[PDB]
Order: sequence, then structure tokens, then C-alpha cells
Amino acid sequence: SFEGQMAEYPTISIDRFDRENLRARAYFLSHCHKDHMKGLRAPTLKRRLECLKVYLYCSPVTKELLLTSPKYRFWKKRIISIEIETPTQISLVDEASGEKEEIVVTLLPAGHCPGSVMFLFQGNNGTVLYTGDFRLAQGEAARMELLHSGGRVKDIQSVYLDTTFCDPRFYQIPSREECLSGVLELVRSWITRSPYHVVWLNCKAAYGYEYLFTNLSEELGVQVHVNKLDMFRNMPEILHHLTTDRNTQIHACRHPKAEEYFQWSKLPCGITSRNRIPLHIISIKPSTMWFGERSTNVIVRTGESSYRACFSFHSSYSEIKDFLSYLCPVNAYPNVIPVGTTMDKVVEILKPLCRS
Ligand SMILES: [Zn+2]
Ligand SMILES: [Zn+2]
Repeated sequence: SFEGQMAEYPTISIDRFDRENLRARAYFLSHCHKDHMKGLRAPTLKRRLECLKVYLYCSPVTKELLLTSPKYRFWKKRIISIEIETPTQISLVDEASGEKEEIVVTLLPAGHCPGSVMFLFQGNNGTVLYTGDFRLAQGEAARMELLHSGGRVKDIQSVYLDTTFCDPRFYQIPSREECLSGVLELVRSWITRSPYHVVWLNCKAAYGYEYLFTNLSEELGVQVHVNKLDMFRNMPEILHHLTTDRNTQIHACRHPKAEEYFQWSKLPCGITSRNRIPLHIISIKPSTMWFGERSTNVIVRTGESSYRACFSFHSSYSEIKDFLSYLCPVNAYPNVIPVGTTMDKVVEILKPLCRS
């Protein structure tokens, strides 16, 4: 994984808050996933804040979701939200020496989960882009204005990028539109059969499924059952598509025993029936599917009442190549070395997409 520090601007820490990141002169959070929040509520950091003034920068939506959780509220006076595509000047103060450094940061949508951004940094040590976690369609980098000067791609020294699926194995992954379309039609065909036909969307406990929930709710006029929606209380574009009311045909609720429940025709929220009549439940499990270069269906049946539906939080190998090729940075560094590859193989895929 990425240890928080870009070589070009090492006095700021991104998506990593422990060890050497404890001495950072400014903090950045790309998005509100635990993989990118290590040490963020470490007592040693709660104290290092109080002893003097360092800030955490992030998207307005990221600030809302972060400050919703009780454990992070100590950040409240120390978070500065930056609007999307708004170049902003930040002052970095060396505590020991009193030296001031000036950097500009620009937040670009990363298409990962709500509030997820890339950080574009400009200053004395070159231009660098930290992608965080990102899913962008092929051709999307050419349509980002603030990666351009006078219709020309900006001169970028280093791109630090989401290499979750950086291998030709994950050559092609269906778009979020194709994924949504597949889920929409499976759900539609099921819940229109009668009022006792309900869907359980088996989703991990992590932001990034809302796009699914909000679009199912618009097209079908049915709110999605969730354990908690208070994180979205000041976000009407999401909130109004969700409910804590169990009386709905679409559930994204969660329970430790959800699997044994489903076996007994019980939703995680513990209902088996409506007006004494047992419900008809299908499970749909969003899960990453991929296709090799020289090798179909986003919906896979797994049982009489169970389905896997293609869904990805990270770009395909093809989408990585497209993004990085277009930017043609001097350097490209992987934010992650997945379990099934190595630094040398990922560098071997990245180096040819760089300048020279
Ligand atoms: Zn993530
Ligand atoms: Zn439920």
C-alpha cells in the first residue's frame, strides 16, 4: 500500500496517518474507506493535534461522512473542505524552523464512492496527481479541464495511482452503467411480480453502492432499506432514496447472521413475511467481474434465489492504461501491489506509459 508521502512533497501526508505521517504539516483524505484512514483516530494523533495547528483537507461530502461517525468528531475544528475543481493555495509551516511553503491543490472526482477525489498538487517540486481510489471510463482523462492548460495536457512529474487491477488479466470490466442496467432489470423483473417479492442486495459495509441504491429507487419508485442513513442527513440527493422503514421490496440492510437468515427466507433486518404471508427473497451480491483481452453477462446465477452482479470500485487494466497513457507523466507509482503481482511487474506495465 501507499505510506502517505509523495517524494516531491514529503511534508504532507495523504490517506495515511501513522508513523512518519505523524510529523505531516497538512493531511489529505481522498475518500472515507478504512483502507485509506489508517491511524486517523490514533490517540497519539489526537494528542499531536492538540500540541500546534495542522489541518485535514478533503471533499465537502468526505467531511460530512467523516464527522457523522462519533470516533472522528475530534477532527471537526481541524477539517477544511475544498470544493471540487477549485484550485486552492495551502500554507505548510515547518514547526522547528518557521519556514513557510506554498502549494496549490485541486480536487477532481475519482468516481470511486461519494466524496472520493484525486489531489492535483502544483508548487516548487513539480506537478503531481494522487488518484486515490478511482474508476474512470476510457476517454475520461481527455475531458478533465484542470488536467489541461490551453487545450494541452499539463506537464505532470509524477502520478501516484490506484493499481488494484493493474494486470492484463483484468483487461476489461463492465461500466457502472452496464452493471446498474443488469441489476435494475433483475430487480424490476422480481419486485413487479407481487408485493411479497423482495430483493436483498448483499453489499460490503463501505461507501460506493449509493449510485446503485439511488438509481434503483428513481427508476422503480422504491426506497432501499439500510441499517443507518444519518451520514446522508445533509445530502438529499442520496437520503431521499433510502429508508430505515422495513416496509420496502429492496433491502441493503446487514446482519452478522445474514447468510443463515437468507437460508431461512429471513432478511438481515429480521422480517420473513408481510401481513403473515412469507416473502419471496432473491439475493444479489455485487462483486468484481472481468474479461481477458481475447475472451459476456454482468449477472451470474449462483442458486435458485441467489445472483452475483458485476460491480467495481476500481478501474480495469484497460482503464488504467488509457488514463496513464493520456497523462504521459515523467513518473508513475503504484498506490498498491495486489496479492497476485509484484512491484517489478506493475512498474513493467507502468514504465512504457510514461514519457521516454
Ligand atoms: Zn476505496
Ligand atoms: Zn432490511
